Amino acid sequence: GWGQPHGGGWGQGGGTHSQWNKPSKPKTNMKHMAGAAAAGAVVGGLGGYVLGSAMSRPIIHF
Amino acid sequence: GWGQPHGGGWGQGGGTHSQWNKPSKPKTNMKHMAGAAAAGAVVGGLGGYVLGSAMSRPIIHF
Amino acid sequence: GWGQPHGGGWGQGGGTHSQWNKPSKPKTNMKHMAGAAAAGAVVGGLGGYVLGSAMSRPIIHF
Amino acid sequence: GWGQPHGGGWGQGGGTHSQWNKPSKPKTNMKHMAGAAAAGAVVGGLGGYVLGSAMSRPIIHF
Amino acid sequence: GWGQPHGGGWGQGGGTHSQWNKPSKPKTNMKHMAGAAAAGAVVGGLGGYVLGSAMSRPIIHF
Amino acid sequence: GWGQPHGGGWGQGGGTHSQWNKPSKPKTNMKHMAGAAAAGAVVGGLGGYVLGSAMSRPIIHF
Amino acid sequence: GWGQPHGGGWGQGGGTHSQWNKPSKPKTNMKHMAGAAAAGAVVGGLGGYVLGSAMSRPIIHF
Amino acid sequence: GWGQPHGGGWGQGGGTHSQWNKPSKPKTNMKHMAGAAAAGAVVGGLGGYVLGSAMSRPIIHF
Amino acid sequence: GWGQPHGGGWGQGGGTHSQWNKPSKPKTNMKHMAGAAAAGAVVGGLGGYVLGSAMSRPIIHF
Amino acid sequence: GWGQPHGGGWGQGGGTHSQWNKPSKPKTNMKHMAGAAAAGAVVGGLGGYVLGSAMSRPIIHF
Repeated sequence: GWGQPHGGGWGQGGGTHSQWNKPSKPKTNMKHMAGAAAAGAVVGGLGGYVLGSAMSRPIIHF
Repeated sequence: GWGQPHGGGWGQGGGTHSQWNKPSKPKTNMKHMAGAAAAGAVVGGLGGYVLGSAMSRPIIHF
Repeated sequence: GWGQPHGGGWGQGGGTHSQWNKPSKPKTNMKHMAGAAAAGAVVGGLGGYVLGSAMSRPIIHF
Repeated sequence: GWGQPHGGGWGQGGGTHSQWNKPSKPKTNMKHMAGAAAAGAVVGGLGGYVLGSAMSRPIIHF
Repeated sequence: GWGQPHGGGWGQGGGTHSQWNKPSKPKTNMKHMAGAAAAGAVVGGLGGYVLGSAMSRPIIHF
Repeated sequence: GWGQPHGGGWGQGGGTHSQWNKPSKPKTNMKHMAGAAAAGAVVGGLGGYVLGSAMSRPIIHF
Repeated sequence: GWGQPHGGGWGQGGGTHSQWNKPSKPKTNMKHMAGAAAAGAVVGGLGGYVLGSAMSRPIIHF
Repeated sequence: GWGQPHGGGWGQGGGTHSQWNKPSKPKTNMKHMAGAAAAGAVVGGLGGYVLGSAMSRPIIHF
Repeated sequence: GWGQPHGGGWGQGGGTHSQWNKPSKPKTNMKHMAGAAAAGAVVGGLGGYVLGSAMSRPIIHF
Repeated sequence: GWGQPHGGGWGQGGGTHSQWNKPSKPKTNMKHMAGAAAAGAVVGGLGGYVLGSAMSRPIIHF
């Protein structure tokens, strides 16, 4: 048996938090993958207080 | 048996939070994928207090 | 047996939260995918206090 | 057995929350997909206090 | 049996936190992958208070 | 017995609050007075978020 | 017994608060007074977030 | 017994707070006074986040 | 017994706080006074985060 | 018994705090006084983070 409980309220409760994000020409070319890929939290841009949870049992056959 | 309980209220309860996000020419070209891909939270733009959770058991056959 | 309960009210109850989001020419061209793809919360634009949860058991055959 | 109960009232009850979202020429063209894709919350524009939940058990055959 | 419970409230409750992120022309070309790849939290852009957790048992056959 | 248990946090919780005060030539005079005098909060200038409490049982014998 | 148990953390919690004060020639005269006088919080200037308390049992026997 | 247990941490928690004070020729006079006088917090200037407490049982015998 | 148990750590916790004070010719005269006088916190200048307390039981026998 | 147990570490915890003071010709006079006088914190200058306490039981026999 699996399981992943998460506890109570989070979040900013204090001072100052500033985030600037100015990339110029980011490129990400991907091709020809084969298998599965799990991930809890993927942040390719700008994130703050992002919680993610993933569960997977995939069966892939060729 | 699976399961992922999440607890009570999150969210800002404090000071200041500012987010600027100005990319110029981000490019992301992907092609020729094969298998499954789970994810809890995908944030490609701008996010704040983002909660995500995924559960999946896929079967893919060719 | 699966399950993913979520608890009570979240949301801003504090100070100041500002989000600017000005991409110039973001391009995302994807082609030739094959398999399933789960996701809890996908945010490609601007989000705040976004909760999402997905559940899937798909069977794909070729 | 499945099930994803959500609890009571959420929402802003505090200070200030401002969101500007001005992309210039975003392009997202996709083609040649094959299989299923679930998602709890998809926000491609501007969102705030968005709750989504999806359950799917599709069978796709070719 | 697996399992990964998490702690209670987290988040800024103190002083000042500033993050600038201005890459010039980051490129990431990946191709011809073979197998599974799990990850807890992938941050390719800008992140702050990002919590991720993934559990996966995939079976891939050729 | 007695007691005035003030409680709770208070203060500005968002919004705009402007206070102006330009009296020309205010005056006040009290020549002969005698006896007790107790006040909770007395404001002669601007004020603002002001809390005050007083508790007095004097004995005066002429 | 007696007692005024103030409590809680207070103060500005976000927003704008502007206070202006330009009295020209304010005056205040008191010539002959006699007896007790108790006050909780007295402000003749700006003030702002002000808290004050007082407890007094004088005995005077002119 | 007596006692005024002030408690809690207080102060500015984000936002803007501007205080101005430009009186030209304020005046004040008190010629003949006699008796007790107790105050919690007296502000003749700007003030700001000010806390004060006073406890007094004088016995005056003319 | 007596006692005023102040507690907690306090002070500025983020934000902007500007205080200005330009009185031109303030004055204050007191000629003849007699008797006790107790104060918690007296501010004749700027002030700022100011805390004060006072306990007194004088016995005066003109 | 007595006792005023101040506690906790305090001070500026992030943010901006500017204090200005340019009074032109302030004045103050006291000619004839007699009796007790107790104060917690008295400021005539800028002040700032100031804490003060006082305890006094004088006996004056004219």
